[PDB]
Amino acid sequence: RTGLFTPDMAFETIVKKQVKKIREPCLKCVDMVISELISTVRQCTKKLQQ
Amino acid sequence: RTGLFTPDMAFETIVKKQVKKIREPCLKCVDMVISELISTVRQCTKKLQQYPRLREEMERIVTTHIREREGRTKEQVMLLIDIELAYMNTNHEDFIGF
Amino acid sequence: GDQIDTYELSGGARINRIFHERFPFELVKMEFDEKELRREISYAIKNIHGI
Repeated sequence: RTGLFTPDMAFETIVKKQVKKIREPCLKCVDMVISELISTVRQCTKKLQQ
Repeated sequence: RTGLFTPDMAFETIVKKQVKKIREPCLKCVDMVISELISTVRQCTKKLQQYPRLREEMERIVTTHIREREGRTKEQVMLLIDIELAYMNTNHEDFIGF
Repeated sequence: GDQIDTYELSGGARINRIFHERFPFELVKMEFDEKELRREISYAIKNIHGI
């Protein structure tokens, strides 16, 4: 078809493509938080118990 | 959803609804032209009066042929409108943008 | 519909709008020599006026 107005899917399909990129850093953040919890447990466990 | 831009199918819908109304006058024009041709033929056959039974035959043949062409003319007239409904060409001469 | 091929191509029957914007090129690919047009017009006039 000949275009009169900019289609609304040209916005939506770019936004979805941009949004898919942020899955990775969130999982990196979760892994880092888990690492810190493990380190804290070690400090509270290995150093104070004979 | 919420629109960022005015949708395009409303334009097509309104144009189709208005275009459909044109079929009537085209058929009226065709009928008028057929009548006028029959009148002209019946005038042309006046001079063929020296003989009987040759004026009626020539009027019958030419009138029958002219009436028979009504079908093909009306069919093409309808097709030229269906073709104007099938597609919507907005790149001819129009207010692009706005 | 969704799931359009935003990156790889310009394709999927959108090529046909190029034909609809390419046929306007074929209609002007044709050319003629104006001297032949003038000669042909001159003979058209001389052949319409018989005597």
